[PDB]
Amino acid sequence: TMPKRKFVIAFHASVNTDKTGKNLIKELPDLQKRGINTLFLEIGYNYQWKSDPKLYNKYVLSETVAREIAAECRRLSIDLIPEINCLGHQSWENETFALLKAYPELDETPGLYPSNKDIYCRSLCSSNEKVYTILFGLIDEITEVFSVKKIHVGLDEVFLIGEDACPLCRGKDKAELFAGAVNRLYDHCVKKRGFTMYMWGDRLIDSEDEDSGYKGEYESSCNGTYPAVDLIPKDIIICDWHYDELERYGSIPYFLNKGFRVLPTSFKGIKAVNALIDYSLLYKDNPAMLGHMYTAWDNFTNKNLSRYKPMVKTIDKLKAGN
Ligand code: NA
Ligand code: NA
Ligand SMILES: [Zn+2]
Ligand SMILES: [Zn+2]
Repeated sequence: TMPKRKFVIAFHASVNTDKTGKNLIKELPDLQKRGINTLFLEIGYNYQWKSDPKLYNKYVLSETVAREIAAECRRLSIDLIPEINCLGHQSWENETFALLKAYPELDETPGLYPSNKDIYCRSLCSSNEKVYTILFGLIDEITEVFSVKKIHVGLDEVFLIGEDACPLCRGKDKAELFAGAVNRLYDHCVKKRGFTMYMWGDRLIDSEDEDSGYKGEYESSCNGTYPAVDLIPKDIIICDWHYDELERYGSIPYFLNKGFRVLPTSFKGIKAVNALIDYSLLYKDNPAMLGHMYTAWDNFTNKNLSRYKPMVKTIDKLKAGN
């Protein structure tokens, strides 16, 4: 009653240095043997950029190691997708990342939140043309370094958008601002470059919807971007994170019924990971439910990723297919 198919069986890992890149390379054969066929590689700004040399840092991932990662993924038939957050997560704790350190004027809230106090993290201004000039150059560079035609543009961790402090965005509708950013990125990545574009679904969900929302452990933040879900192209692939153990994960049919392809993503805990996989397999006959993406909760080095117990104990459910 439906053609047999092979799921996306993905692992998310971050690389920010040559060392963490080499650690990952050592684990790739064992990941493939487990059944992983896809790697989402979070780079952010942690690459030795040539396109905008002001963002270069001598301690982050090199070109040489980056190309090695890509060559090992090609050899093993692992589909490699680099991830750069193109609007959110522009800082962490009291550290501001390379783009806003070099260009403070591209911040959505210039002059506010010293040391990022009272906010989770900073956002770029979604109306500033220079933001897109820089970002398109980084997307072009990182896809060429990894020799790929896929890109994950992030877009979670956007907590500041349409802020009173912003002279371009103040007063403006938050859903239109966010859809505008997505559509600018789509026009470059998909229309011009021909890539497949992925993003996180966080900002597309009504956090106050009892079925699809109430995800985070805190009712904090604003919930004004979600109507953008109806304003963006439906060939963008939505990675949909969960961390709880539930019998139903309502954001999955939410996105499927809005016409998107969805990649449910888990985190910590065998029981929670298994619960999300089992729920998603209720949709196994829907080709838009692409598979699963694992994340290794407390792993900052990439050592031993192929032995991550929630993956080891559940991946055979996905190797079985639909
Ligand atoms: Na990184
Ligand atoms: Na390459
Ligand atoms: Zn963040
Ligand atoms: Zn702005």
